[PDB]
Amino acid sequence: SGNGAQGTKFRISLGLPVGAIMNCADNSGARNLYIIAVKGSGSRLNRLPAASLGDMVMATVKKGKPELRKKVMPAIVVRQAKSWRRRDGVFLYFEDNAGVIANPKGEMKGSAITGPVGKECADLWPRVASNSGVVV
Amino acid sequence: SQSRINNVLNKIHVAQPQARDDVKRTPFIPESVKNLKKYDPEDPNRRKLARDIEAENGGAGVFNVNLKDKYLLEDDEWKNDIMPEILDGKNVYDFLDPE
Amino acid sequence: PQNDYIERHIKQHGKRLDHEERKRKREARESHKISERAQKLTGWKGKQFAKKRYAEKVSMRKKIK
Amino acid sequence: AKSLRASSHLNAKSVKRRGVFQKAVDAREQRISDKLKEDLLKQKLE
Amino acid sequence: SHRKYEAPRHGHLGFLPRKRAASIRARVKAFPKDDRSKPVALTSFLGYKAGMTTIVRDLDRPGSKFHKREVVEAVTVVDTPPVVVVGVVGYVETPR
Amino acid sequence: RDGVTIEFSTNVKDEIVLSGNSVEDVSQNAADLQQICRVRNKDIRKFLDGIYVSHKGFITEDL
Amino acid sequence: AREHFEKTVAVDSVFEQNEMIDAIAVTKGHGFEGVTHRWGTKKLPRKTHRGLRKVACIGAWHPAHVMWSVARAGQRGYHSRTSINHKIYRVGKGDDEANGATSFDRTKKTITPMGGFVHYGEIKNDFIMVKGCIPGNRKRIVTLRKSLYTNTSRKALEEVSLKWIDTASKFGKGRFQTPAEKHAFMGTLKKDL
Amino acid sequence: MATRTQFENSNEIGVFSKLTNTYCLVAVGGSENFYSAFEAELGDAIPIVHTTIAGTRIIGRMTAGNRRGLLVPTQTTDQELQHLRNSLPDSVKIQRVEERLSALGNVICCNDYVALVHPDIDRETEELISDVLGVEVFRQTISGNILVGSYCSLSNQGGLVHPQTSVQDQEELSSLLQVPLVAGTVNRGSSVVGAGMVVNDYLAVTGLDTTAPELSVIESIFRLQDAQPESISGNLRDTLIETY
Amino acid sequence: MRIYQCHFCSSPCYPGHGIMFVRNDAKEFRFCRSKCHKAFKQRRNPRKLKWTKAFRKAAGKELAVDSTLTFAQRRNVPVRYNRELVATTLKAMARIEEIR
Amino acid sequence: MQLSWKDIPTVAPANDLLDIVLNRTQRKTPTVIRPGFKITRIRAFYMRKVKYTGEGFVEKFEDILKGFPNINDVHPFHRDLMDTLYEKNHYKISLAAISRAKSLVEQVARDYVRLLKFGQSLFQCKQLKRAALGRMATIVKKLRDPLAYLEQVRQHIGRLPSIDPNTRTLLICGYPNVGKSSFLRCITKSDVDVQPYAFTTKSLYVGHFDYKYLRFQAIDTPGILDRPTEEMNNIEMQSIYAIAHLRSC
Ligand SMILES: [Mg+2]
Ligand SMILES: [Zn+2]
Repeated sequence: SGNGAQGTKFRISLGLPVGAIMNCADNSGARNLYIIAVKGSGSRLNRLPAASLGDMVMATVKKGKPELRKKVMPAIVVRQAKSWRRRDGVFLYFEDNAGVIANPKGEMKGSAITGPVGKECADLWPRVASNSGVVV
Repeated sequence: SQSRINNVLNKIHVAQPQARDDVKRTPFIPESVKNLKKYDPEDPNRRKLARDIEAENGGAGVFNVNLKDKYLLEDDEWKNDIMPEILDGKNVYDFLDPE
Repeated sequence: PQNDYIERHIKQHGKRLDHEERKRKREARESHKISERAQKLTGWKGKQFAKKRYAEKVSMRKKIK
Repeated sequence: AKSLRASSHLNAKSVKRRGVFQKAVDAREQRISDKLKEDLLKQKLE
Repeated sequence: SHRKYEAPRHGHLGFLPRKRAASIRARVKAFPKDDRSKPVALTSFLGYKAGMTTIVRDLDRPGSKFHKREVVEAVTVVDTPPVVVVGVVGYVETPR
Repeated sequence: RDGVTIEFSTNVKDEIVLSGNSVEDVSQNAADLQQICRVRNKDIRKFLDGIYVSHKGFITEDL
Repeated sequence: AREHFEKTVAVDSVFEQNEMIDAIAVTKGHGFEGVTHRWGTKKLPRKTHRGLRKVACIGAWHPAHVMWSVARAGQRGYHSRTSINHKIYRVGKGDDEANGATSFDRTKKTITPMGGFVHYGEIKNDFIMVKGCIPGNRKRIVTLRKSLYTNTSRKALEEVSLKWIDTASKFGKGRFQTPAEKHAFMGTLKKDL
Repeated sequence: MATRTQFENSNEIGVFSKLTNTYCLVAVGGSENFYSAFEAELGDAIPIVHTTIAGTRIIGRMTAGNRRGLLVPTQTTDQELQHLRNSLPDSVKIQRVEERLSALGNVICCNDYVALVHPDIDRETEELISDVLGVEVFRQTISGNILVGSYCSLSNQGGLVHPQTSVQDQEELSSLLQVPLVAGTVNRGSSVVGAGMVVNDYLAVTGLDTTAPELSVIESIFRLQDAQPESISGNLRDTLIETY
Repeated sequence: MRIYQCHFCSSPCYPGHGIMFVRNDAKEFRFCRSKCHKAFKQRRNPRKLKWTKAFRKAAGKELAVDSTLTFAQRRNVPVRYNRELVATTLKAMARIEEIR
Repeated sequence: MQLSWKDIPTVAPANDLLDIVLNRTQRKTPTVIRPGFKITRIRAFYMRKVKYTGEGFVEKFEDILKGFPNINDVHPFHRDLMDTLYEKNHYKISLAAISRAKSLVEQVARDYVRLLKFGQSLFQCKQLKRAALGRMATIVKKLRDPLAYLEQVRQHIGRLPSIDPNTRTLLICGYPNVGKSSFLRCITKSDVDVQPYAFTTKSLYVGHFDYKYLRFQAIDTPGILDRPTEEMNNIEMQSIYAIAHLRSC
């Protein structure tokens, strides 16, 4: 549950605990993202917040262009690498974790997203689908 | 300012055909669209308004739109007929073919 | 907006079709509601209520004088 | 969020029940009684 | 003190005691209200679990994100050989 | 309520005329009518919409 | 009831497709169990004295008694339970050949998984196909019951129409739905000829 | 001819629809207000088939085609393809593509006579798009925007390149597509013009948030309205110089 | 309802079973069961494994090529559904299976 | 910010403000304490109480210091308008008194948190906490008139018309009853009284209207009179400032 996402999101297995690194998936120039918080995360004692494919998350640029460093920005995950049960009835997982930084409104920053994008993320963020050159 | 015009010109400067010796590219407007009447919400005779058809069927929250019956077929009698899609494996779509 | 607009709308019809009767009934009920708050109140709120009542009484006496 | 015991949602559900929500259970009980009478006749026949 | 961190309590106090069931066959604690106008029909049916199995079916849930789309769902098959009546047990209301 | 008989006012736009032998029944009916339409989460000064009592006269009128 | 004495009652006469039904059943047993599992209590960090898989404290200095709410370790499972709101997906019959046949799959195959249900025999009679898990394991008795109220929720009111009924053996990583499909995919075996 | 419209909540009309001169498509999800919003203008004169692409609501970016045919991603289920075929007239060819770039709507954009495609697309996809649509194919990029489909709305009357395109790139795109082109924006300045609105020879749906000058520039470049055959941009020189 | 032959052993992959690795190359690697997926994770060659069906097709056994297999192609043609064509296909499938 | 600062924190009279602050301090902070409690416990209790009261007063003052327009360095048009309306000098003096009371409450809370640590008895800490609360109340007691003036200007400043001087505009002017209000009513959807009496509009009015695919905002003004630039009310001066600061015909 988060503002700027088209439609409600169905539950899927989490695989991005806060502080997890993930490779950059767009041409913004950042080399990798370091998650620090997950918008909409369920608060609970002793429970570390975690994200999933297509979720928005704040993340610092652990590596990449220096100008993007030393600041946290919202980011939408484009890959999870953890198995999740699609409603169609087949498990799948991405080769590696990935994501893209984006504005809180959800508009894409980079001109295009590199690599395959999960169907769950493209269905949730129309701008990500417009910027995604390969859906699954 | 003598500066803003250089940037606005990129939008104001409409392109030209640049013949590239032409092949015919006349617009394809169907005649049925030309014969279609304009929709008037105030008109009592206005089209059934599938939106209104959903509103009279309990609204958007309960109406069950039927993708069937709006698609063309050789005969309407089987328009509701279910497709197998499978037969002892090797789904029927792989085997379906004319002749 | 951008003006005393609410006063203009009050001048147009004014606050309700029947704003006056309910206000008069509330002003009549206040005479009993004051005693009800004086009796039914509990905790520190009753001390502040009695203090404000004594202050209003002293002010009314000074005004009459 | 509204409580499950909240009177407003319960009254709205009670108002919704009068229509198809009750007609479906009525037709279901009728079909069940018909199937039961058919099963009884199938046993009495033999 | 206040524990410094409020948390939901573990378990469910309403299911206690968590003792073993008195019998393998759980007994019904309540039955649907008797609408006498309706035709007579059994309020319950005994059965035997057999095993869960995968199932897939197109949804008809308008307004759902998955409307008009296949959705796999588990189902619990239950062997239910037909039941045969063997008697009756009446009841009468009493203050107790 | 039992006894009271609702009837829209003749030749009087946007009005309803409750009437009944007992003051209690007609009064409770008018109270429930004015209360069921109460505005919520909106300033009363701008939203004048809502049912309101207009008269409480006898059926006779003029006797 | 007097007319029905010695008469069998088929499930079709008590239930029908898309009907919701409660399914009370005893839970699977587990024996004695620690608080970490019977109640989900968090484990102690590591190698704590006097054990780690137990609540670190039972109560305060007062009252000088252990409260019933402290969730002491005890027997787990074998508890009575009353699940509700479980729609029926398919009301089969034992006389209906190819009970797993559907308008789409329409295969000539029984719903029973190849080799039989695990720790259970092959079905040979009418069977409900209620969706979702139910309390208890295989061979447990279950008492199907009405919802007790006119719910008719849109999740319940909606019609169901199965597209395919899996029958691959649960005994292992089953792939083929029927033995003939296995013999076809594998071909003739050395024992066959 | 322009008609403001909205999806569930989004100005990206192109992500949820793929308008064409002989047919149109819309996501089956949500209420009918979107499909009825398309019916209010197009009417019954052309089919408006409800459809899904692997169940996604983003089918407009997942597919591309013209009046002569249509294409769908390899991931599409056979049921959706059979529905799209039985609903559409037989004249509209359909053919599943096997190429790695499933996002055909962004990977490809086309009109009745031309079709730009992604530079990295395999030659087999180019030959298939040619054999199906009948249009000449020419891989290109919009001033470094490799996703030509999302950044360049196109129609036989004209197109709309994204605002950052260089004037030389606009002249090259006009020399290639043989159609008028103009830099601009849609959906309140959004840089993604290809996904922000659908358009055809006689209709151009767009989001409610689009600015009036943007709607005027769209109707002018597409010549969608009478007395605006793209020649009125000179009359707009005051409105355009004032807007910026 | 789109069953897939296993990427490793070519066995059918019914819905709700198996795993589907998603490589960065963006082409699915479906696996009917955990065994084939773990074998793919080890970069084992299915052709070199005796139990793989591809090894049987490469060994010159089990009629690796036959006219009956021509019907197995994953046709992209959307040719319109027809009840008579559907019945003829339902008969032809069993006939081709018996001949095969 | 600018453009109709409706986000002001709804300032309240100093009596009600001190009452709400003392109530929040009595309710949120722990209350019960006993003579037998360790002296460090009573000291930490009174310190937490004084710190809570001081932080609440500091927040109540900072919300007003931050939510107000800050007339200076906003725009010459809005600056002259607010000066003609709220007596800019008094408007600055009021917020300066607010900041002075905030700094005084801060210094008091700090000095009493420092002095409180040395208290050797529960009665001494109690008298020190009472002295801190009374100093904060006396500082609030002198703020009554400025707080009421801020509450009045907030009720007036929050209903001022939205306007961006950089945006296109067209001022209207004329003698009273000329029909300029009727001209604004006809040229745009904005409602304005058209009563015969001379000054039907005591304040500026605005009304957007589209033209040539471009937005425009007609701005009626509250009349003008032929006076020697000194015998004039704030209304006429506010009108003259609207013309002087606004270009475009
Ligand atoms: Mg006037
Ligand atoms: Zn395999």
